[PDB]
Amino acid sequence: ASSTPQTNVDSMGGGHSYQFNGQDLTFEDLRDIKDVRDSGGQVAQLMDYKALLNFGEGCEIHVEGDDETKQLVDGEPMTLSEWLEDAFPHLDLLVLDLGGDALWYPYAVGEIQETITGEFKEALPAEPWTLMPESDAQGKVQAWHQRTKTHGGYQTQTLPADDLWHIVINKASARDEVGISEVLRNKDEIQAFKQNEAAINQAIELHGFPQRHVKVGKEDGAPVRDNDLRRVRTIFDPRTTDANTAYFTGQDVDVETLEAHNFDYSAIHEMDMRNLTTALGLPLEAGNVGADGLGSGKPAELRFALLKLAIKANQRSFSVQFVERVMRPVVRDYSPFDHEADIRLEINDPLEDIGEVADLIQQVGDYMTNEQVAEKLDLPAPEDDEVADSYRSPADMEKDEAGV
Amino acid sequence: ASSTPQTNVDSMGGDLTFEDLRDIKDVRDSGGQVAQLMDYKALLNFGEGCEIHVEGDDETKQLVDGEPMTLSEWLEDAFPHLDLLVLDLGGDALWYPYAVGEIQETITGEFKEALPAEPWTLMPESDAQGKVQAWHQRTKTHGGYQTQTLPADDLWHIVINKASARDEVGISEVLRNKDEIQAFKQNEAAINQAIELHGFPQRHVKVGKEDGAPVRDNDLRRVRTIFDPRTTDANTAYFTGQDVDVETLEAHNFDYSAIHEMDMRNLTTALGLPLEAGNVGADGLGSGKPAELRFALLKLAIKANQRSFSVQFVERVMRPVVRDYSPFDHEADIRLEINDPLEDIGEVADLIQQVGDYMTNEQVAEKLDLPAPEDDEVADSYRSPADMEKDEAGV
Amino acid sequence: LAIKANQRSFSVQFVERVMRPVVRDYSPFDHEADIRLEINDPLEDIGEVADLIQQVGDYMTNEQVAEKLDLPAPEDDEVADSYRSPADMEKDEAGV
Amino acid sequence: DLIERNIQRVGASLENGINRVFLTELVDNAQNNHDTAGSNQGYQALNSAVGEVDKDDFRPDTYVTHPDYRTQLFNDTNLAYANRAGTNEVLRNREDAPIVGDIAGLDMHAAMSSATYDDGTDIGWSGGSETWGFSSDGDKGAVVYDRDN
Amino acid sequence: GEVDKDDFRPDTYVTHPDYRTQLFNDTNLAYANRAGTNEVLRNREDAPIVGDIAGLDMHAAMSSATYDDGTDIGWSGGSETWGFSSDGDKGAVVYDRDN
Ligand SMILES: [Mg+2]
Ligand SMILES: [Mg+2]
Ligand SMILES: [Mg+2]
Ligand SMILES: [Mg+2]
Ligand SMILES: [Mg+2]
Ligand SMILES: [Mg+2]
Repeated sequence: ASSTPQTNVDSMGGGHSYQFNGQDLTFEDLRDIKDVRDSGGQVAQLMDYKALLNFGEGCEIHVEGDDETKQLVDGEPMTLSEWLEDAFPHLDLLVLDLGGDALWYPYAVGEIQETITGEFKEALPAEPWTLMPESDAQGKVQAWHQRTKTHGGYQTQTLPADDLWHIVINKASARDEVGISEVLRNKDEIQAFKQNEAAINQAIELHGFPQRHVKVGKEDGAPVRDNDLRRVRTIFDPRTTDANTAYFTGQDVDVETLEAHNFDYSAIHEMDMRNLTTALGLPLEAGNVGADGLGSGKPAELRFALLKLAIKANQRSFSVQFVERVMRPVVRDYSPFDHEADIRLEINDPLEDIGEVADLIQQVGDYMTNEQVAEKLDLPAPEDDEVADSYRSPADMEKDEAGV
Repeated sequence: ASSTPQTNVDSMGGDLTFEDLRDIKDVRDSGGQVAQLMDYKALLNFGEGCEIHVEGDDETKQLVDGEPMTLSEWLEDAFPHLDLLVLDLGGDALWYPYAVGEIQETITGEFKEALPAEPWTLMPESDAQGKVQAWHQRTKTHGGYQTQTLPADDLWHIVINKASARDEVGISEVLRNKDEIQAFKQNEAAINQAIELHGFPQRHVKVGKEDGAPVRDNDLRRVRTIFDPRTTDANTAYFTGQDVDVETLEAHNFDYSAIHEMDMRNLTTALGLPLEAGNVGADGLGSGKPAELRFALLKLAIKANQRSFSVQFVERVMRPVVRDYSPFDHEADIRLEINDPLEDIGEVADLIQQVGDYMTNEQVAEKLDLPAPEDDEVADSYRSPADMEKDEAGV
Repeated sequence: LAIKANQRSFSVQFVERVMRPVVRDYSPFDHEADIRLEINDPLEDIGEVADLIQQVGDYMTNEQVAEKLDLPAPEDDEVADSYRSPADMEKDEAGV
Repeated sequence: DLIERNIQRVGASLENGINRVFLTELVDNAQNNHDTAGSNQGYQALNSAVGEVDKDDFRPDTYVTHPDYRTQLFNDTNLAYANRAGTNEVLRNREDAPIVGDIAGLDMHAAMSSATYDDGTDIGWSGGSETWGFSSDGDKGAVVYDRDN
Repeated sequence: GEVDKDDFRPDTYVTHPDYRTQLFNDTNLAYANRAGTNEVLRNREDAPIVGDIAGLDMHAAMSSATYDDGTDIGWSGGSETWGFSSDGDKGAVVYDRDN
């Protein structure tokens, strides 16, 4: 074969921030994403729920055969997992922030940061709406261009690709290093939602309530002028009328009503929320909206499976990039361990029922090691390797040993 | 018999254009309802991940680099992130007629990865036998396009959807269902416009007496200013002479819910998904044998696609990689399995309780999705490892 | 019933018109052998089969059970051909 | 492949069209002007043009240039003499010299063709108000400008 | 510049002995500070600047006798005068080597 790509890509000749929509990803597009994110209301809450589903349940670090890695780091032993757990103490928060940003924006992006003594401090995120990648003719990122608001104007700078890192959840193709923002992708659906919300709110103000219409004068009789109506306005004034006000009139005053003109805004709300949730790939239920038949049985089983698959796909996509582009460099450059080790960062499933796991452990524990049970049950494995590796429960081994 | 086919193949490559390929790209990237359904299709078929097996894998044990590996262990190092690759290629092969890509090497000439290419940029060129001989690529570039031809000898490609068992070029589901996709989008657009016009009441103030003095545009500007809805508070009241009528254009009812449900029933069925995938329910179908049928039909369709993908990935990607960059036998019985997306572990647990007495511990571990036991005798035996441990301790 | 009828119609012809000629012309084996190709039931419920095995397993050889349960039969002919479960024979062997 | 050839021609022809629409707006509707009056036409003109834009409190960063202007600029002793320029890059590599894209505070040179400006001679096109060139009294031979405006 | 005005990019030049002689007397090449090296002053045709000047990648020094003046038997003669001595002589060609 060959050591370099020989199929081309759709890049704009290189230099540009070329993206899915056959054009250039501008800082204006980036701040439009920031405006959808920061402006609150229902669209903001839904994409926050999306982030919480994908990344809110926290994380776990595994290394294959890590017991073999035992090494003195500072006159005392660690394994690579133990070193990584000290390197990234608050990884649950970092995963939630980066994973959120990589769903909102085309990428999450950041730096590696060091202590003054030059050992590793942290992986430090950077504000994704401020940073824009530059692709070459084969699509790979060569530089990061940044602009930022400062004291009434903007600073601007270029940084090399060589010492930032970035993560892309959503891609145009498996070769796309720039990625695609779901906020830009669904911009029209987001605007359609916001406009129909505004239209309903305005329609409720105009039509949702009855309004009093007083008509004055006999039909084909004497005309009434504005200055005459101004006095009648005082009598039937809605500001100062009360619940049990009665009226006395001659025959030539009619108290009519503009009825509340019935329209099914609830159905329009449901349809808007249905359009928005499906466009953002959330289930309908995330929008505080429900539907018949879909709440139970195999219809429910399917949509919950579809949601869980979508979550697992995002989680694996993130995990691989974070290990390959953040953790392995940090191991290589600041650790006494081998960076080629089989590291996995795994992100927890948000929709596990531990009751169902406990039912499984009840039914088939006879076929699982105590370590495997502890892993499923989300507990530390037993401290003694023979009991961890054995199949029958540690309580059964204790009661039998006590029987000796 | 013969060593070349003697029946003909109803075609020559000298079916579809780069514009058809870019139409698929435009349907894919534009998002909304259609894109989400075809993404759900990709997630069901390929989202649950994969596993590599080799029959007789234990016998393959060989020193690769100062350490033993089996062929399965080597393959799992050759393809570390195969779950992601399977979802990417499997997704592309549902959208486009094919997924397509390169084999790549390190600078040292050892295997790096199978690299997918952008499938809308590439079309196959085929012989009179119907086999692909070259690939023609067109890509956007500064001031126009780049164009090139590549020999079929160092690319690979995978086809899920076929005209026939002989079809090496495949069918796009999007291009096949182009009519239903456009019918869906037209009706969705029609509803959206009709809701704005007819979903909301509108105020119609009529001024002047019938058969009375006429009222003119300059006069209506003064009236408009009084009744302007932009200025109007919810509990505004009106006072008028007899010759002003505050009429309403009512919200004229139409069943846009039933039209959405019809559109979704057409589209989901055309894309082979059950209606439930489109967030739409139906009467009676959510229970009993009616449910069991449609879920069996979905699972069968998934198995067919998975089995079709598995074979071509092993035959066109893995075996060449083993042959060219590995010390193992490329004719070994490699299998790639892709997991069942809808498997209920609780039902498997019930089965293991009911008939575990007839299953080897390795068959139980395999069904339960766990590593087989460390001791071959406990793996091969039928009664539980826990039951063998308590006996070993007791005796 | 429609499925079973189509499956048998296909199976018989595929064995007779494809597999037997291939065995006859390219294989060292007897092409007159009782080859069968079975196609699986798409609507089979393994939970119903599990109930059946619990209810009447006492009348089925371990191979008949393994066949119904869609597993490889035991790699030991005495346990395969016997009626009581392989786990029950293993615990009795361990009872020696 | 003649369809490949023709897709290339059609793309090139449309791009040349964008190029003409751009250059004709750029040359005709610039509000400032440095008149060299046939003298000091190299770096000093380029600096003086930056000076005109600076006097209106904008900051230019780009220049677009006619082939005759380029020819004059690379004869300028301030660029041609390695001594005066600080490198021999202009003497050696002409327009490909890194100095040519980094002069008078400008950070891009957009070298343009002679034929691009709309002289009104091509059918369908109706000419701009200026003459693109650097040959004769009143020719506009370069534009110094802010890329973002 | 004359080639650039027809929208081609030249990369090579072919030169007469008189044109070479005159070119190496050019103050911009002769003075080491003006050239950025003393290579021309020291090494004449062999100086790397001579092959890397005015955007050209290559110098191809030609002989006086090589051009067909029509004086040799069997050769009919070209239209120009190859020289750099007198009004109208062609003393160099600057061109694209691939064209
Ligand atoms: Mg009157
Ligand atoms: Mg009248
Ligand atoms: Mg001015
Ligand atoms: Mg050079
Ligand atoms: Mg010319
Ligand atoms: Mg010398």
